[PDB]
Order: sequence, then C-alpha cells, then structure tokens
Amino acid sequence: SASQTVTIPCHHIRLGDILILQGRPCQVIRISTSAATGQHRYLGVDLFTKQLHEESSFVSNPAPSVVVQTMLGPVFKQYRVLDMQDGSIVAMTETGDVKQNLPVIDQSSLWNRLQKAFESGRGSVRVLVVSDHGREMAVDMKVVHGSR
Repeated sequence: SASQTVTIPCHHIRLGDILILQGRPCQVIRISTSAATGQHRYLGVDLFTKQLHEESSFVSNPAPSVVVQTMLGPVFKQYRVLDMQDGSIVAMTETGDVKQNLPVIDQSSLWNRLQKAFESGRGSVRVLVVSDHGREMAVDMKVVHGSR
C-alpha cells in the first residue's frame, strides 16, 4: 500500500524536502516553473531506487478567490532505535512492534550521525521512517527532548 500523505502548499516547499513524485517518495533537487502552465515543477530523487522523477503542482480552487498549488508529502513515522548492526537498525514502533532489519538511507551521513547519537543516549534517539508499498526506511533522525 502506498504511503499515507499530507498536503503541502507549494510556497512551503524547499530544496531537500521529501515529496511524493509520480507516486514515489523523492528528495526534491530542483524546483522550476513550467512555461506552458506557469505551475511549479518538481524534480526529485527516489529515496529507494535513486531514480529521477518529475511532477507538477496540483492547482485547486476550493473557495471563491482561493487558488491553491499543493504537493503531497509522506507521513513520517517515528521509531525508537534498539540496536545498530551492519548498515541496518533494530527499531521499535510506538506500540512495541520490533523491526529487526530496518535499512538506513545513505544520505547526508545519516548512519554516522545516528551512530554518534546512539552511543551517547540510545532511547533519546528516534528515526523518521518513510513507508512506501510495504518497504520501510529510516531517512532522518531526532534526539527526543527529555521532557518527552
């Protein structure tokens, strides 16, 4: 099943954001304007396959004088990190479900940043997880604030 999504106004999209392009979660690497339509065009790199995809914004008119250009972004899940072993991690969902071999994307030194944070406080460490058509991958990390 394809990733759950949220709607993002185009003004709020910047390079590096993750969007659904052609049904695939992609890192945005170029934002341009279509000369034929005037809409924003997004070029991105598939998080899983590393292929390039392109998609233009969707224009809508939800109310008088309201014109809206939006894109879809993935809903990210947040898992705890229980262990790190050879490029993948053991992660736990909010409900205790254990994922034994969760891959970590090779992007912006994520693995090294995760390893450094894991070794100085394991359970303050969370991974942000994208889930597309059955497959999951950690694509970012967070150190959970103590108050949480």
